[PDB]
Amino acid sequence: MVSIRRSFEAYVDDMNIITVLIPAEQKEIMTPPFRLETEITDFPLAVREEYSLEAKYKYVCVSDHPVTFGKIHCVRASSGHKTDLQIGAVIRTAAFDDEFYYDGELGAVYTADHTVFKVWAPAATSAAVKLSHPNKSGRTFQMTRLEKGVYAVTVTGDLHGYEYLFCICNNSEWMETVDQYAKAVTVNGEKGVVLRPDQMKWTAPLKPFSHPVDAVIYETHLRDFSIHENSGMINKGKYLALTETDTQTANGSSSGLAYVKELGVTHVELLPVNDFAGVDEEKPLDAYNWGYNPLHFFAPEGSYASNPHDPQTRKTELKQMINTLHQHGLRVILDVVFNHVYKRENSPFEKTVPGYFFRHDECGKPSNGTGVGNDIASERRMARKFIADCVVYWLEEYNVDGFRFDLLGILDIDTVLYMKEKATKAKPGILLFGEGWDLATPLPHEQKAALANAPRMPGIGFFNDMFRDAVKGNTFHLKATGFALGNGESAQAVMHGIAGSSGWKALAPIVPEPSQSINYVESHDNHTFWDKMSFALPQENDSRKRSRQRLAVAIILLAQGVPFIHSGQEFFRTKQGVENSYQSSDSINQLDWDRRETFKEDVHYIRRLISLRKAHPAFRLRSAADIQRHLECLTLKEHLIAYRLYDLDEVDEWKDIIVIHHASPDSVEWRLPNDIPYRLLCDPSGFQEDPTEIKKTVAVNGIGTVILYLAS
Ligand SMILES: OC[C@H]1O[C@@H]2O[C@H]3[C@H](O)[C@@H](O)[C@@H](O[C@H]4[C@H](O)[C@@H](O)[C@@H](O[C@H]5[C@H](O)[C@@H](O)[C@@H](O[C@H]6[C@H](O)[C@@H](O)[C@@H](O[C@H]7[C@H](O)[C@@H](O)[C@@H](O[C@H]1[C@H](O)[C@H]2O)O[C@@H]7CO)O[C@@H]6CO)O[C@@H]5CO)O[C@@H]4CO)O[C@@H]3CO
Ligand SMILES: [Ca+2]
Repeated sequence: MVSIRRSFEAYVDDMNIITVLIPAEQKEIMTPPFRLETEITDFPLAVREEYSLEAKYKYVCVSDHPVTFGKIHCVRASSGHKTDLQIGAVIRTAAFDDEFYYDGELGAVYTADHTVFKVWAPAATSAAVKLSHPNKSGRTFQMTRLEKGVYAVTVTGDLHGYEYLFCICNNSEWMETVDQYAKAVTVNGEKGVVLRPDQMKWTAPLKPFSHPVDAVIYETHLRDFSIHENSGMINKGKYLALTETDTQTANGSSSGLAYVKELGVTHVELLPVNDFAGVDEEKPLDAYNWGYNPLHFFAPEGSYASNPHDPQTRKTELKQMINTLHQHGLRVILDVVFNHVYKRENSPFEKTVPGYFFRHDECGKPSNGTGVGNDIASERRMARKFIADCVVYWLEEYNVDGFRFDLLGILDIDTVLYMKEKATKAKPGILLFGEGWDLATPLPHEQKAALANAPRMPGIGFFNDMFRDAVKGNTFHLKATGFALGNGESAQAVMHGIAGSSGWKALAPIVPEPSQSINYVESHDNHTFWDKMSFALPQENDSRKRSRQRLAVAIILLAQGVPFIHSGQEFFRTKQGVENSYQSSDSINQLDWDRRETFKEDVHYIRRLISLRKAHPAFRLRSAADIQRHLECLTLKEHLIAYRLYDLDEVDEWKDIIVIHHASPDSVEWRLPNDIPYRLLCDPSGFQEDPTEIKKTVAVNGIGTVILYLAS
């Protein structure tokens, strides 16, 4: 780790304060008065304070005129020595932000005639764009500094297909980096690429989605979803797999697009499709990764494309996949990672404006609330601009229908509300939700976009961890059990979740409205419900485990709120006991289409539960007030919960609906709240083809759900 030889050090830690560090053994030589020099500049520096450090003597100096960025500055000691004025913590100040905030567009602005290149590098002193092209002439042009610390250069000619990089000079060190706003990149994202608009046409217009509680989210990874040999899809592990119609397994069961459509899901949530690190796009089968290692936020991941070498190909295919899903009435949700980047030190952010895009602790070191190395400082104005810019771009360029914010809690509320405004204006009805876990990131608690602040973020949903653990059992204790696994201690919390988690008697609200409660019992994180239950219930047979998992599904799917289903959950997806499969092999992560065949009947139960929810608005009340007015608990025991939806005049096709969840293998009788004859729609055996009529009482045999309804 070599470096530029310097007499001593000097940094701009604030708009008008320069910190001078002098090596210990030079303390009596390199001494005050110090002066700031530049072009015509040469002013005095007042010493506000001075004190010794481990191996240096420090001076906190003050300048009369605020430092002017973009020009190389020199600080001179009385001894005559000099050093270049480097960048300090000044970059993270509100004053710096307000002085250089730029509201225009950044990146490569293409025209067949010419391309304008723009990059925000306020603390830099020089910048250039580096152009290269497969077997063609490479050229590097100096860029000019305009207002708001923006560097630009216009290159005449058609730059389509041209690769580009930015060279940014900070603290006299030039760094090469990919444009933060790169909309196309080379294999493995080594360089950005300029491409003319692909003229993609969206031919499947969708009306704005009605309301969150009307959705059914299906979480899937593009590789997992079709990589299995028996998947029935040609483009295994690629964007195009989901475009294949009427595919089926070897035995003839539905698979792929046809399958997802058949299940009745409304939104397909995809794990990260922006370019990420972790899979060598040159040898994709050699490694696996969920994709939570952000490299380029504005470009698609290359391992999911048929050809990662051709810049345009991945864009074409992701857009086709999305358009096709839309043709078949399916919407798309993008998992986005604006809480951190892969390898902060070599990131486009850090190489362009050192120390600006990442939060630091009170000691000046990069914070690590995300737990993976760095926290993007969303509150910095150009960061907020970036996240908002990115969200609107994926909506406009890729026509998606919503976003799942990975570690939403790391983002600040103002940024979230700022992007929400722009996002909903660009696409009414889109879903916006995420994991608002409270994390140790340097932000006042009321500013975190966490669950605890849900009241200030209307229109934003949160994964309901309370409802999740209430049903399944604590996810951080293998043996911990939930209601569905037989623990009566969580029955009340479960009832609360069934009511939308917007307040239940002595229980404080989890979220203000049900549209903000993302209800689920499984996701890509942690053990699958099946493996979790398997650890907590070591002595239970497969048949009973299956009834319990189907039971958890009924609870979630018949609960007020927004149902969320992990891909494969419908058929007891197992990961061989692996808790965190972020980099595990395909044998571990693949969607097992063989298992989907084996348990096609169970899958069918989930399908009927979804159809039930869709056919009856009683399960989809839009407000905590309506719920308070149509939902009531009739029984709450350790293994038995019964609730009913009433006064469904012009709400539901049915007059009254009773749902009973039983979490024990024994048999029991349950008295209805009246003597009117009801229809037995479902029981532990599953939905009944021709609903028989029962009266006053009903048998609840074993683990499962019994549904009764009264037509009007
Ligand atoms: O950080 C190490 C941690 O990493 C992995 O867990 C991830 C997880 O995959 C993410 O989903 C997310 O989790 C969220 C939860 O979803 C959310 O509910 C909440 O979690 C709270 C729990 O609900 C609550 O019960 C309690 O958890 C206790 C827990 O019962 C204790 O057992 C103990 O947990 C320790 C784990 O046993 C240990 O493995 C490790 O955790 C790993 C985890 O295994 C891995 O899958 O360390 C923890 C130490 O805390 O203590 C906790 C807390 O007292 O409280 C939590 C806190 O809200 O929030 C989390 C995120 O904070 O993120 C985790 C973290 O990476
Ligand atoms: Ca990649």
